[PDB]
Amino acid sequence: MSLVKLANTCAHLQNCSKVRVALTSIPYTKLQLQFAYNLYQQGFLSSLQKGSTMGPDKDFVEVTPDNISTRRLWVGLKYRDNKPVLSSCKLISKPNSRIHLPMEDMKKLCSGVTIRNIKPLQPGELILVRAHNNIMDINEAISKKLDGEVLCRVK
Amino acid sequence: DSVMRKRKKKMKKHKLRKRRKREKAERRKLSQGR
Amino acid sequence: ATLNQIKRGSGPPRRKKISTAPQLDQCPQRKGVVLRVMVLKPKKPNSAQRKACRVRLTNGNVVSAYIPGEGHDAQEHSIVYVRGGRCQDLPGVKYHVIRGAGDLSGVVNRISSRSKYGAKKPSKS
Amino acid sequence: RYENRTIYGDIDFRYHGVKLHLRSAKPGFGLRVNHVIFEICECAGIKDLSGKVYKSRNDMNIAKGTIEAFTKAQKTLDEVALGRGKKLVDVRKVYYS
Amino acid sequence: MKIQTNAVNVLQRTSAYLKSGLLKETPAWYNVVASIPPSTKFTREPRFKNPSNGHIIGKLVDVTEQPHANNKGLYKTRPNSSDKRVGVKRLYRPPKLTYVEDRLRSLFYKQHPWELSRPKILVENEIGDENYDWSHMLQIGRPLDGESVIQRTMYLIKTKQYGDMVEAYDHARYEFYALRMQEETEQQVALEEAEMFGSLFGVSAIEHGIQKEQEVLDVWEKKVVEETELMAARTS
RNA sequence: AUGACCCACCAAU
RNA sequence: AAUAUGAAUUAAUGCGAAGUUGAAAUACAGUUACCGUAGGGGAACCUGCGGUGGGCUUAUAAAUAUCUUAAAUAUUCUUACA
RNA sequence: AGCGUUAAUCAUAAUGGUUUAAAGGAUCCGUAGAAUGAAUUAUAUAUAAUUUAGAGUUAAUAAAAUUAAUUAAAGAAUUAUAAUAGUAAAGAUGAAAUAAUAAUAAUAAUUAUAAGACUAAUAUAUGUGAAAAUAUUAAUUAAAUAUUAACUGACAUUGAGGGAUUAAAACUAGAGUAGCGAAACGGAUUCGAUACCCGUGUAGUUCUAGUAGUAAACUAUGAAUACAAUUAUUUAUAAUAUAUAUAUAAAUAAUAAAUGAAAAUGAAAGUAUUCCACCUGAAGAGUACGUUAGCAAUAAUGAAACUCAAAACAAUAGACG
RNA sequence: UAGGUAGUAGGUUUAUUAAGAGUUAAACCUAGCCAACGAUCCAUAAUCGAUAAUGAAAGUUAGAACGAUCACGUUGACUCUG
Repeated sequence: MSLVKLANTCAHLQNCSKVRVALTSIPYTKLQLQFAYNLYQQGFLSSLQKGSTMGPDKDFVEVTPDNISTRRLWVGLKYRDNKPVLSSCKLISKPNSRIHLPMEDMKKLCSGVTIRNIKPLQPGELILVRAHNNIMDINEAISKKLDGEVLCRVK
Repeated sequence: DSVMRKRKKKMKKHKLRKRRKREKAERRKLSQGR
Repeated sequence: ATLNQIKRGSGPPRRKKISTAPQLDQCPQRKGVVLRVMVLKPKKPNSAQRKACRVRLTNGNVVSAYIPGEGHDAQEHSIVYVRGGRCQDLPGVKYHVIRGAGDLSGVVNRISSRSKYGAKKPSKS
Repeated sequence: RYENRTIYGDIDFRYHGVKLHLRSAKPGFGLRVNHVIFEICECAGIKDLSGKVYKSRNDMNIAKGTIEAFTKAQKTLDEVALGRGKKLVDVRKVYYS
Repeated sequence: MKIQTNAVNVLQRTSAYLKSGLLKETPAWYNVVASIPPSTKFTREPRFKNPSNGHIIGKLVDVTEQPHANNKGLYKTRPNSSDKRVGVKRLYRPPKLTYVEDRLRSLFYKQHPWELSRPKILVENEIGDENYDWSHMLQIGRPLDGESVIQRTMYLIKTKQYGDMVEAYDHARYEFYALRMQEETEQQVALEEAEMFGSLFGVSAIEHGIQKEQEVLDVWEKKVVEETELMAARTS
């Protein structure tokens, strides 16, 4: 998958959160789906739906080779006390510099230790980790002891 | 600063005058068979 | 600076503190002989007759020095021990000398800061 | 404030030119920050912080900057929770040092 | 401006002062803005369907949802440029309230410009108590206007008493004319009769038409008294 | 206060 | 072959508490200034050419205005009312 | 039982930047890049196999634009030059001087030859070009548009070095040479005036083949991609039941947010990702020297010693013109 | 310091060697090999740690001292010994 795409998704979500947009669209790919699903499960998003370029789908539309170019993920942005719940979405691994951490170092990051210039996890922040072609929480990666590329630090 | 750039102008112009004097030394006995 | 550009080497300006008293070639006090001796005018806003010498050094590098204290024994051809330090006013003396070695003396009645100005506990009867 | 002594989480608010980078510290770590941040922290209550000011340490700007950080980039635990639709927890008391 | 914070956050602000000591007695209103919390979300919420033309805002024609070569005799299979130009702003963009009745309104007024000249009660009175049976081009309260003709053609196209919009409107167009024709006679009858029954009139339509006009002549006559003459001296 | 000096003007779109 | 040190003479530059001549720049700085280049000049500089604004957004009138119930009705109106 | 000071070392900020303060390459093409880069699935994190969103290619329909090179034309004037008739001044300037002005009959006039450069309005450089640049006309050649449709199947993002183009001046040949105008010389002004002003006016400005490769080559802003709130105008363009009010793009002008030392930037100087170039106090210095290239002027490359705690930018008052 | 390299680059076959290899010596092929991710050339320097110093950490410095490695005992070369 493409971290460049992920970088564009992370910047797009930050821009939409700053302008207080309720609903926005991101490219339909497996990476963006797993990324948005983790944000939804962690309560950063209000909704995650399939759609076209025009809007979220009302009824279930099958994804075919003919329609794949028009398909988007529609994501509901969450706001609480006139503030965005997704305030910052920054890449840790860049396209030019990928950061793979062992489980022990991911555990040290969760325990308040700085590793390879990655600041320790703070309360209410999320770090997404890529292990075995899946995206999950940094804590989830440690729980499965799955060493893999790091990804985004949501706050 | 334009004034600072102008000073270059005075300096390049001054060096141009030196170049004219150096030009006499150039193309002379020094740059031929030596 | 893109990483590739840093990987090549394009980073923080490393501050190597160039020596200010190089002629003491990487060594504390060096000794020398007072050639020319003169009094000089200090670049203003300061004005006072500055007392100094154009000492030569063992490393055979000529030096302009400054004589501290109020009273000196600068006799052309004396041998002294040159030290470090700027003369701020004298726009040239980048090396000072030690009032307390070689032929240089120790200011008289020098009552305080005697060490820097050369003097033994003025003893009394 | 977190546990009535330090900030909630490491911050990096950039006020004008001053780029403050304060980090919360373990209970005990005294007040270790720029003189100004110390007196603000002395009067605010923060008695366990640590940080540094980069581009432009504009004394006064540091002060406006610091109180701005405390109110802008220091979301309390409750907010993080109510908003995300979840409930974050405190583990240091669950150990009772 | 920029979504401000110190506007809908007064209770949070006062609460702090109330808990510390900056305040001693709570601002009376304190409770009210607690009972009725302030809407704080200022989200540019999205739209999904046009409130009027019933159109939908949010659909894409997946190609499979199509098979007839376009009029341009051609079976399109690959999605087209606009058909892939992320149109998210369109959802937020407020849709146009298009109404065919508005076209009929303009059409009637174009065909009958004197109706526009006719005074209309644009001022809307309690629109709530206005249920109007429109099988007839007349209603108690609502006066006669081309608007009535429009609301009338609706029955003929809703109930379907007639056929298409053009035919429907005309059926009522002649209905209107009659009411207007009878009114014209009624108008004259009042006078003629009243004229032939002890009636005196201080000023008529011809009278305002002359007095005001003659009044204007006062100004013009005096004006040319300076213009024409001033030029004689200006040229002599 | 440091702090003896300052020098140029020519005629219009 | 290379490096280093010397050389009559000669070049540039730096510093200096108060010498000389002119007044190039900053105001429309009294020829708009600079840029590239060329020529000329005691010296700042002057001049030719193209370029730039880091100067002209420094931008501020062709003057002319139309009636219908002037009211006992409009106006008054405080739960309306009815 | 050390304290100084000096001499070193470590720390004390890149958790930087480059429109305007050091600090974007003249421009683009494009090689390497141990540079980065679509999708889907399936293997053990690379293969294979699929996909069409990038990026391409070929039509067909729209609609026209000339941006290059070359060839062929047009035009107002200018000088000069006779012809002509006309008389005494002309012309220039703040005002005046002069020059080959004019009693050799001038200037003005009106005809008439010749020679050159240039190209008004339109005309907004809107635009068109990579950037240089670029609006007298046509001819040829070539590039450049939108939208569908067929295909291709990530084929790319842009790039060290290299190559290509590269204003004005300059240069080397050859022709040309009206006007302009370095230099020159003369007349002014002035205290002085090798200036501004004025008169002649040569190198040059033109072409042709070169050479050279620098400009405030500036939007003082490298290229690419994804994204973000409005309005008004261009305007492209589809559509409508063309002449309407609509949907798209594109540009231009005001802004929101955001960023910012501020000035202000405003779809970038915002949010992000990728790649290249470049900066690390001021002077000394883009100097010296070496080396390469050039017919040359020069161009690129590019130090150190010595000396300071200075030096630079945006916003503010105030004095000044 | 931008081109360097000719035993150089590799191949094959001999000499010697405890022994592979242009390692030498030898013989004969081929045309290489290295290089702007810095070759060749020049300059400087003994190297290092579970040693010492500095800092928050990355690091940064040192090399006296502890200890590890090297190299030399005035220079050069060679020879025996072993």
